[PDB]
Amino acid sequence: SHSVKIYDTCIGCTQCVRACPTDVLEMIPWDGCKAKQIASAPRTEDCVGCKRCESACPTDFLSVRVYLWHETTRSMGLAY
Amino acid sequence: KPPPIGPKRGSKVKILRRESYWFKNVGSVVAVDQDPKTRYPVVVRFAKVNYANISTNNYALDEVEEVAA
Amino acid sequence: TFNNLPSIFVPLVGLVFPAIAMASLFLHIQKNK
Amino acid sequence: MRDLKTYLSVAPVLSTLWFGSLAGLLIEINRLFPDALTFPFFS
Amino acid sequence: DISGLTPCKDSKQFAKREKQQIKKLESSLKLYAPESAPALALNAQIEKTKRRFDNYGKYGLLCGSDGLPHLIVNGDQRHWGEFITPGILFLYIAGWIGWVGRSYLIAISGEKKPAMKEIIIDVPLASRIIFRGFIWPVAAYREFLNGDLIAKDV
Amino acid sequence: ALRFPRFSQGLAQDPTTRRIWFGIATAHDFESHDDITEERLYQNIFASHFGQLAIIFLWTSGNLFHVAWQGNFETWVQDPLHVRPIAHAIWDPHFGQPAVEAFTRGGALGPVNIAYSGVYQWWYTIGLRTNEDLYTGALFLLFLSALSLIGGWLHLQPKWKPRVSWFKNAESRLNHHLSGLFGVSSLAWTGHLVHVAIPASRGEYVRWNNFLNVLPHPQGLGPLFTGQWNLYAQNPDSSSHLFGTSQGSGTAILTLLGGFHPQTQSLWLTDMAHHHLAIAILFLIAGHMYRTNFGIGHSIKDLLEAHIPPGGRLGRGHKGLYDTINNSIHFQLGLALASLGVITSLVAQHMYSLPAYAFIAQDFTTQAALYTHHQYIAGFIMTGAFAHGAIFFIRDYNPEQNEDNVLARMLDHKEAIISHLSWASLFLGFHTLGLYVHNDVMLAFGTPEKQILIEPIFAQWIQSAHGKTSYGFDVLLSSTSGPAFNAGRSIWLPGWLNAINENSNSLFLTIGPGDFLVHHAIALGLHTTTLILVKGALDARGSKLMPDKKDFGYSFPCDGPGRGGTCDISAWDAFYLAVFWMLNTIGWVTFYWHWKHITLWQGNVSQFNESSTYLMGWLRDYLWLNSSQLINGYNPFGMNSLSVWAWMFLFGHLVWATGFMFLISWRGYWQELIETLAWAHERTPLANLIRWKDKPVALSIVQARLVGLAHFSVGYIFTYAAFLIASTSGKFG
Amino acid sequence: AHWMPGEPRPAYLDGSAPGDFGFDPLGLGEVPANLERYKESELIHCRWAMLAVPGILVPEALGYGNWVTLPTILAIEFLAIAFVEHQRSMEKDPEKKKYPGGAFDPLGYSKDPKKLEELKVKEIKNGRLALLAFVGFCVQQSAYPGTGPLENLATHLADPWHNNIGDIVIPF
Amino acid sequence: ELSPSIVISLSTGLSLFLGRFVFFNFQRENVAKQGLPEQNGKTHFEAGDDRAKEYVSLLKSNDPIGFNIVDVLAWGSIGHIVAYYILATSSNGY
Ligand code: CLA
Ligand code: CLA
Ligand code: CLA
Ligand code: CLA
Ligand SMILES: CC1=C(/C=C/C(C)=C/C=C/C(C)=C/C=C/C=C(C)/C=C/C=C(C)/C=C/C2=C(C)CCCC2(C)C)C(C)(C)CCC1
Ligand SMILES: CC1=C(/C=C/C(C)=C/C=C/C(C)=C\C=C\C=C(C)\C=C\C=C(C)\C=C\C2=C(C)CCCC2(C)C)C(C)(C)CCC1
Ligand code: SF4
Ligand code: SF4
Repeated sequence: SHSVKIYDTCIGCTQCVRACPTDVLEMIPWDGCKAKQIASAPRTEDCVGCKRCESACPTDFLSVRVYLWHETTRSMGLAY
Repeated sequence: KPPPIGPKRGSKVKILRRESYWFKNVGSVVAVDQDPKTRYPVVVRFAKVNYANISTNNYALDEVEEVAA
Repeated sequence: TFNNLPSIFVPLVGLVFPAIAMASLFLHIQKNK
Repeated sequence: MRDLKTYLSVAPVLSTLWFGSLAGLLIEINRLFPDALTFPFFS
Repeated sequence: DISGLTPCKDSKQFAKREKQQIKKLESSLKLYAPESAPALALNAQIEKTKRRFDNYGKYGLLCGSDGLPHLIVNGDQRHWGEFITPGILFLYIAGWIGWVGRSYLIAISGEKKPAMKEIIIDVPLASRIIFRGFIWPVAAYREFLNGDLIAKDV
Repeated sequence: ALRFPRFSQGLAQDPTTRRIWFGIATAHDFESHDDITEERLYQNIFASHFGQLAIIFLWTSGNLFHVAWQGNFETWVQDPLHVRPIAHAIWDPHFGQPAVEAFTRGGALGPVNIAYSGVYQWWYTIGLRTNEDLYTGALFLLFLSALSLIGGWLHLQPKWKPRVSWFKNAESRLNHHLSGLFGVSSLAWTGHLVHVAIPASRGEYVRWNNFLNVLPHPQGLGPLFTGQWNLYAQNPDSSSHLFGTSQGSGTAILTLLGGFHPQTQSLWLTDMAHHHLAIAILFLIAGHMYRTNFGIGHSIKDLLEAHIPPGGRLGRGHKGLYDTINNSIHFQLGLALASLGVITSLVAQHMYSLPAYAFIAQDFTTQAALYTHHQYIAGFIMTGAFAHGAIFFIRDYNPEQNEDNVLARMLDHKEAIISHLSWASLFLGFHTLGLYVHNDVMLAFGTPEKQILIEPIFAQWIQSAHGKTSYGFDVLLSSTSGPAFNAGRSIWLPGWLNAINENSNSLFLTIGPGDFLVHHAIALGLHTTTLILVKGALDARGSKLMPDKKDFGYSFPCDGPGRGGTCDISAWDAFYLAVFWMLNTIGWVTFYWHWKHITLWQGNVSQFNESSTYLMGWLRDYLWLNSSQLINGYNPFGMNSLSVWAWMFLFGHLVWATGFMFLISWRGYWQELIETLAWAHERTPLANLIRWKDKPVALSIVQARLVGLAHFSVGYIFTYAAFLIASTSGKFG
Repeated sequence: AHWMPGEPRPAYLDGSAPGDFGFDPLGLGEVPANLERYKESELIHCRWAMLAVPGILVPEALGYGNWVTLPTILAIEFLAIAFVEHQRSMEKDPEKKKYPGGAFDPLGYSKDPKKLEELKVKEIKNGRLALLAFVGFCVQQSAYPGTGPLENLATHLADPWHNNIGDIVIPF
Repeated sequence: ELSPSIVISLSTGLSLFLGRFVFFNFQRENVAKQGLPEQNGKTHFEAGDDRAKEYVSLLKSNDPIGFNIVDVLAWGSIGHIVAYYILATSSNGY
């Protein structure tokens, strides 16, 4: 559904995923920062698009980035 | 090199990154990650916050340029 | 008959052409291949 | 008091002081010099 | 006599506006005694109206067919009291406001937390600057020549 | 793509009901459709243009057919000033007998609708003096619609399928369109006016059976080939001409006597003939400009790469601009809608003043309906021009291929442009609202002599620069000694002067301080709509709040509550709020127009010149007063012909208020409400048997925005149409 | 060697060119190509004005014509002059576009380069003076409609402290 | 009367003389400098448009300068134009 992307400006503060209410994100090891971790987005099918991840990305503009795309029943957040 | 690679701690620096809030604005380098594998070591501290109420951001060495002052 | 043609065409158009159109378009919406 | 003057210098208190003084100025001008459409001095 | 407008000192409908407003204020004047506060205030407003109309007559205002003063902005020397002299009077004050504000923001710019000086207005600083905008048309001109008016990008 | 949207498998893979709306709304966004190319894009556009032409010819054929079948045109030709036009008859079975009795106008045996479109006047001015003429025209336009349809069908087939290298042929296309489509087209229109319309005005009917025999001029083509063109301007209908009969007629076909016909208060048909002829010469000459298969002509690419100013002010100039326009269909569309909106407003501004149709100046509802129509159309077309420029800056703008050029140097100082347009709008709104409010107060204090009344000296100077002696400037045409007056002293200026000085017609109206103030309101509206649109277009690629806006596209709801909040950040939302400000601006324009004109027609120009300088005059003397005969279209005791306009008035009020629902209320309250509704439907017995196929959802934010604007604009338009038509028809002055 | 001694001379004109006094306050001749085109056009304007001014005052001193049909004289003019002007346009050497020489330089004035430079200075000075004189003719005919230039010089020499430009430049 | 057959032939021969002799080198220079109407860096015919194909057959003139039929149409269109301009502006006494 939605296309979440994490760019290489991430500092690995784990706010993107601790804010994400649908388990879309997960921190993985990395070698590009002092924290040695970066966020990944495997479960984009569970992405609703609420952008709580990028409302918590403390960078110049953003490192995590949500692109609104094909909306399915779970990205639209329907219990019916 | 083990000696510093980037600007000095306190060197007021300009941002050449086009997507940042402080583009073509000066800053104040508070730290430079001397690890020669990180992509954006230059920790800058600006005076005025961005839209997310943040005054600091990591920048690269090529995305930064020190002023003549 | 020319005075009677609106009486044939207006009930034809404004009621049947919605029937035909909205029905066929609802079927085109609710379709699967 | 230093803090009372710090509060009197705050933006709304100083704004209402400034605009009360200004409004009294323009009011007394439009009472002493009412109904003014043209500047007749060196006209 | 320009733009097809007769002056108000020799207009008929302007005097008619005068007479009509005076009769309107006199109709509201035959309901009180001529020595009480309402009648005195009405007579004061009446004299105010009459002097108003006579002042608009004597300044050379141009009253159209509707009988109201039509201001001329084109730049006619007779009608610089309409726009150009009060326009300069405006721009002098407006640039005063802007210049004292700009010199204030530049004054607090070298502060540790400048924003608190925009909330808590440093009245001594501004008051020392509040008269510095009296000379704005020359100080701003020099800041433009010296390069201090407009900032540089870096 | 499996479900109804065959052109987007992202909406077909949407179990909700958003797919229906987005398959309607993106149906015509071909460059966003899935799995397509540039060939298919241009070819679908070409077939779509064929369909549009088919619809246009069909709609004109419907107009002609209904005016011929259900109209009174043969009666309108005889006594046009005192016989009412008829658009089409009405068969509404909900009608009551009072409404059947009230809507029977124009000498009809049944209910009818009065043609406030002026098609009667324009058909009568170009010949067409019988119902059979209109029937032949309608049948021929039906043939033309079928022709466009088969053309667009076959040009989609693989055998006749033009390649993108053919659509991009921006020089052959320009030469052909200029020369033929404008020059030859206006030349053929002259060949109608000279052979048909003028003879139909001069008397005799020249039709297909006898148009080869009838000489349009008693000396046929000798004067043209021998250069003695002045023999076509000998007897120019010397001021006693009755339109439609030989009394006081002449023999000329091409004149420059200027001014108006005295009977019709319209332009001379000979002037229109000579006009279309002259501009035909100009367009046929200009269409031989651009380089084609014959070795001569210009390459627009090198015309643009040559117009780079030395000095670097513009920088790289227009370099790389041919490639960024010809490849970009949105740039072509934006420039096209720019020009089209400007000339549409020109059509309005010149049809109200210089009416080119017989007996359209003296009828007063068509002259207002057309102006209002074309100006709202121009405002929409202009908003669309800018919106498509924004869509270009996102989709089709390649910053590397046009680096440092006029377009790139443009996007650099977008902040300067936006700030100075903001200044202009802020200045205008502040000052002019302040003046209107000062005058509102000065009237509210009984002191109208204290009002800020600025005489528009500059527009009055231009008026006196054209022959209006109502101000006494005596400059360049009101001064007899001016060389400009001496040059055209013997060509057009007698007619033009007895037209512009005649205070009954509507060209170069006597303007006053209210005209100044409402012109500045108009400037506020234009500068502000421009601000909104330009700012959206230049921040379409990005800004500081959302620099990667090009990646989200032109139309997207927001970017979330982060970074303070990003509601209505897309360039689509700039277009949105600009449509609001556009409707406001055109409302000011048309309110000004309708009040000035209804006061002129009624006779009391003093009403506007005294009451237009303070807003309570517009609220009282224009809206409250002219809405007297409208809202009484159906009282508790009876109705009249203006019942439909009152019902439409209230209908437009209703949708204009319903738009506030989709605008004020946003998505989340409605999603939760629909969740409750879905619970109730799935747990309500005898309706559990019925289950939806598309999962119901509240409307998307961008969608509901669009829907609110649709209701808002429909209500704006229908309300003002009702009010304008009913006020100018309740009295006709 | 300076139009206003004290002003900094720009970098692109410094005295080397024939007629260089550093008068480019608007910065028109910044780029070199426009500068070259400008000095070409300057020499041509100069030569036309210097052809014009003796064709004004000499008719006025004797003929008194005041320097004031179409479809034949216009055609012969265009035919005679467009040929020469395009043939001038067909040269590409710039110093030969300004100063062709050859079939245009008889009498051997261009035989010595130092006197050639001095005579180029003379041409450009007299030509700027003549351009000013023609603009004076035009504006003196605009202000005074029906008077001649030498007539205006007589008007000045009659009472110069009462008949001068001032009467038109200020309203009073 | 300006002899409408003499002024028109005169102006046409004049335009043709001004074309071939006076400035054809300038016109052909500008043609070769502006070049073909390229799209995306290539000619239309080189981009797939079979219908452009600049007609070398119509341009293959053996006039020693190369005055093709299209330049004859060009200088002669301008000629008849200036001719009828003179004739019309001379017809009326204005
Ligand atoms: C209950 C209210 C009501 C209703 C239902 C109608 C119904 C009608 N009136 Mg109206 N009328 C009413 C009240 C009403 N009237 C009142 C109170 C007055 C004032 C007294 C009038 C005054 C009036 C006049 C003056 C005229 C009518 C006419 C008509 C007829 C139009 C013909 C038609 O089929 O339109 C078809 C529908 C449209 C053209 C609407 C187009 C817009 C739609 C919504 C968009 C379509 C979407 C899409 C493109 C197509 C997809 C298919 C679609 C079916 C879903 C129709 C029978 C006309 C008539 O008799 O001519 C035949 C006419 O001239 N009426
Ligand atoms: C922006 C639009 C606008 C404009 C242009 C005006 C303009 C005016 N209004 Mg209107 N008005 C407006 C909006 C506007 N108003 C609105 C929105 C309202 C509703 C709030 C009103 C309500 C209103 C009322 C009710 C009245 C007016 C009046 C006036 C007049 C005021 C004259 C006056 O007393 O000034 C005189 C000058 C001053 C008060 C300023 C003095 C400045 C000080 C002294 C500093 C300058 C000296 C300084 C030291 C420099 C000197 C030079 C040297 C030292 C360097 C003037 C024509 C009055 C009038 O007479 O109407 C004709 C009046 O009765 N207005
Ligand atoms: C001379 C040859 C010629 C002619 C006549 C046309 C004609 C046309 N082409 Mg073009 N075309 C040509 C050659 C030609 N083409 C060539 C060689 C190419 C090669 C690439 C193309 C490529 C091309 C494309 C790619 C497209 C067209 C399109 C069109 C149509 C434009 C839409 C329309 O009707 O508005 C015509 C508008 C006007 C005539 C006038 C508009 C503006 C005037 C100035 C306004 C003021 C006057 C106003 C009309 C008065 C009204 C008063 C009253 C009567 C109402 C039109 C039929 C489009 C189309 O519809 O596809 C079929 C399209 O998409 N053409
Ligand atoms: C009556 C309604 C109204 C008004 C007044 C405005 C006013 C404005 N709009 Mg528009 N707007 C409106 C409706 C309105 N809008 C609607 C319905 C929409 C659709 C969403 C938009 C969409 C819109 C956009 C998208 C844009 C604007 C812009 C602007 C500004 C234009 C600059 C200008 O003229 O300002 C001059 C100032 C005014 C008109 C304000 C009038 C109030 C007076 C002057 C204040 C002083 C009174 C008093 C002393 C204050 C104290 C009050 C109280 C606390 C005691 C201005 C603030 C543009 C902008 O910001 O450009 C700068 C812009 O980009 N507006
Ligand atoms: C966004 C964008 C876009 C769009 C835009 C637009 C839409 C614009 C518009 C614009 C417009 C809409 C404009 C207009 C203009 C106008 C003008 C510029 C005018 C001018 C005028 C003149 C010059 C005049 C003259 C004259 C007169 C005065 C009268 C008489 C005659 C004469 C001629 C003399 C595009 C796509 C492009 C691109 C991208 C970006
Ligand atoms: C005479 C007149 C007129 C007209 C006028 C005009 C037309 C003008 C223009 C003008 C212009 C065209 C201008 C421009 C400008 C620009 C710029 C660019 C500027 C800038 C400035 C600045 C920057 C400043 C600043 C400041 C100051 C000084 C003040 C305060 C502070 C500040 C800092 C803000 C009329 C007739 C109507 C009326 C009467 C009067
Ligand atoms: S919030 Fe942004 S910076 Fe923090 S861990 Fe997530 S992606 Fe990295
Ligand atoms: S948009 Fe919401 S669901 Fe998607 S990744 Fe961000 S926080 Fe998680």
